[PDB]
Amino acid sequence: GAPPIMGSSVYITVELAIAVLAILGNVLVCWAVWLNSNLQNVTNYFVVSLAAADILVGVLAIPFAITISTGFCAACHGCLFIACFVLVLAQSSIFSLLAIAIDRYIAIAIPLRYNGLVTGTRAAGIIAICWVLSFAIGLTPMLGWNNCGQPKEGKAHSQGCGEGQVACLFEDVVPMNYMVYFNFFACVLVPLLLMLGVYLRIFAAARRQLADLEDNWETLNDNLKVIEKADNAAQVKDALTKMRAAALDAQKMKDFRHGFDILVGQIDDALKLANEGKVKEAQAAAEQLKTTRNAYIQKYLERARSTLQKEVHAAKSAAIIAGLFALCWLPLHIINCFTFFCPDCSHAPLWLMYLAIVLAHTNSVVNPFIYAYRIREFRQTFRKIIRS
Ligand SMILES: CC(C)CCC[C@@H](C)[C@H]1CC[C@H]2[C@H]3CC=C4C[C@@H](O)CC[C@]4(C)[C@@H]3CC[C@]12C
Ligand SMILES: CC(C)CCC[C@@H](C)[C@H]1CC[C@H]2[C@H]3CC=C4C[C@@H](O)CC[C@]4(C)[C@@H]3CC[C@]12C
Ligand SMILES: CC(C)CCC[C@@H](C)[C@H]1CC[C@H]2[C@H]3CC=C4C[C@@H](O)CC[C@]4(C)[C@@H]3CC[C@]12C
Ligand SMILES: CCCCCCCC/C=C\CCCCCCCC(=O)OC[C@H](O)CO
Ligand SMILES: Nc1nc(NCCc2ccc(O)cc2)nc2nc(-c3ccco3)nn12
Ligand SMILES: CCCCCCCC/C=C\CCCCCCCC(=O)O
Repeated sequence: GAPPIMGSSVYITVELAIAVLAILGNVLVCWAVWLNSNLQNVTNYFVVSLAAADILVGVLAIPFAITISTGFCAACHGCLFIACFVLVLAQSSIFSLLAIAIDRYIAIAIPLRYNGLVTGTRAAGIIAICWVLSFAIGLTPMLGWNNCGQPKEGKAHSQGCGEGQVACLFEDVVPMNYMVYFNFFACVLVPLLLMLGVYLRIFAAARRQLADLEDNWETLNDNLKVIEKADNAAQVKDALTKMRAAALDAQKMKDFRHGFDILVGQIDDALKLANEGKVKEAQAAAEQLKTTRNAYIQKYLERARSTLQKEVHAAKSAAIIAGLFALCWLPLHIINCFTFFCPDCSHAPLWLMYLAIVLAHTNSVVNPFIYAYRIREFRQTFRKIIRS
């Protein structure tokens, strides 16, 4: 058996390295948003929220994990706080990730009402409640759901703890049914599945909105090819009725209104020419639609096409952040599941326990890199602060 202090030394060095990167990179996220006003949205108030959580992982959670791994003698309720504080920070990140997903869904499904419905004053309100809730979930073991009442007193005496003290070790004070049923299943896993669903609806609503754009546009010009080589007033009449409905449907800030104001006007009067039975001037009236089409309506579907793609790009960046949360945190939850559901199994070896803790702590480093690679406003603000 190698002295504990050398394996301890690798663990502690890596933990400290992670803390440094967690705080540095996430202090940059908070500085970017404070300085650049283009980055001050409700969306970014939640990203500043989870950057705060990531900062306090480095400043508090990682120092707590280093000390909890020594088994130091302590009063059991003080042990519980050292052991559970990181669950607060994890819960807070789950709420922040959930909020940005709902925000991005509101943005895409009802852009009309978005600015009305979502506002930075209520956002700050939601954020406070989410932190209060996060303390409640994460420190529930302190309200009595703990093993403090049945200490492992042989281990306390070996360490020579004083009276009332335990050897402070995570799996000794925190019950595993808390961790698996309450923490993992109810508070982590259910919210993640909800996120999954929100992101599915977002990409679905963006895909069918693009389809509706391209449908209205191919509806516009096939009708025109129909008027083109028609027979009589009655089918030009139909080919322009299908156009105008498609115009008003596609309509749902001043040069855009003109382009449709002309288009429907041009359709409208070709309609009355058709009704009065004049066929080929009703034709002739319907092909400088072709002109308004090239000068106006196709810049509309193009920049409309351009904006939905940005929103999908923004929603995929957010999805990556949530996926990496799940990746980095599930292994540890899965191990707890084995510990709890299979008492016939050998406990996961100590080196794997600490690999899993280290990997969950690593999640606090990755988000700043995801912003810098994926959102240009963040990337250029990072560059501007660094050079200066
Ligand atoms: C705002 C920030 C800077 C303050 C951080 C406060 C932390 C460091 C404080 C708050 C509560 C503290 C202790 C709570 C009670 C106990 C039990 C005792 O037997 C050992 C010390 C121990 C385990 C704690 C040590 C650290 C402690 C956790
Ligand atoms: C990418 C993420 C989500 C998947 C992670 C899968 C990891 C966490 C899985 C893969 C294999 C798993 C277990 C395989 C079997 C053993 C031996 C058993 O006595 C304790 C649990 C233990 C030690 C494993 C626990 C964790 C485990 C390592
Ligand atoms: C990954 C996301 C989508 C869902 C999480 C699935 C988890 C809850 C699933 C995946 C693998 C599962 C089990 C794998 C095999 C074993 C050994 C058995 O003796 C007790 C159940 C136990 C320990 C697992 C229980 C939980 C289990 C870990
Ligand atoms: C805002 C920035 C401020 C930064 C804040 C720094 C965070 C504190 C660091 C580590 C806390 C862990 C300290 C707990 C260690 C206690 C050890 C102990 O209690 O020794 C007792 C002995 O074993 C017999 O009682
Ligand atoms: N099971 C567990 N253990 C620890 N530390 C104890 C690692 C260990 C496990 C057994 C042992 O004999 C000595 C040390 N931290 C832990 N953190 C979590 C956790 C936090 C959030 C989700 O799971 N689980 N967890
Ligand atoms: C930005 C400020 C961050 C503050 C970090 C403080 C650094 C503390 C580093 C590790 C603390 C480990 C304490 C060891 C536990 C006591 C040992 C024992 O009781 O046996």
